[PDB]
Order: sequence, then C-alpha cells, then structure tokens
Amino acid sequence: SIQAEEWYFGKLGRKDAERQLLSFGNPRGTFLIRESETTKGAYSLSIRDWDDMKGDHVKHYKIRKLDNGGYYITTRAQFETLQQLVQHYSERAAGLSSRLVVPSHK
Amino acid sequence: EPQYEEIPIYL
Repeated sequence: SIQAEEWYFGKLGRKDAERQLLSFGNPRGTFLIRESETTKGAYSLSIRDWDDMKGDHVKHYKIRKLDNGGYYITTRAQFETLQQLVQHYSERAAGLSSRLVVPSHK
Repeated sequence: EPQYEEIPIYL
C-alpha cells in the first residue's frame, strides 16, 4: 500500500485513469498512478488537467522501474520506489507536466 | 509525440 489513493489507484489502465479522474470530483493536478497494461506490468502516473476552455481531460506518464536503479517517469529523474518518487514529485514537478496528486486538493 | 509523453524529445 504505497500511498492510499491520491496519486496512485493500484492496477488501473488509461481508460479508467481518465474516467475516475474526470469522474471522481477531483480538480486538475490529480496525478493518479496505475499499472501500465502495455508491458508485462509496468506502472503509470495519469494526471487530471481539465481547463476553463475545453472541458476536463487526463494525460499520463508511463512509469517504469529500472532494475539498475529504481523508478522514473522520465530517464532524467529516477528514484528508489513509488513512494519515494511521489515524495520528490510532491514538492517538485520532477520534470513531467508537473508534480503529482495535489496534497491539499481541498 | 506518440506513446506516453516523455520529458525528453530533442536530439
């Protein structure tokens, strides 16, 4: 149980990630995570980015873990685990579209 | 870009 359900849901795909995101009631900045069904079973970091000029939407950052290091949505910034990178991404965008699930969504 | 977005893209 890395976090709980703010930036990570579990073993979800991009169809639900975009759904739950635009169907949960959370505001943009909701960087959800989930296992990628593209490979044997990698990870992912979906993100809700609705806008006041187009409607709601949801992008995604395929998460991958190198056995030579740890995790990384982009090869420019890896970490040791999903909780450790959600830790760095929380105080920093990490280089992607931005940080991860907002801490004070309220 | 195709596939998941990637921070890097230039050469």
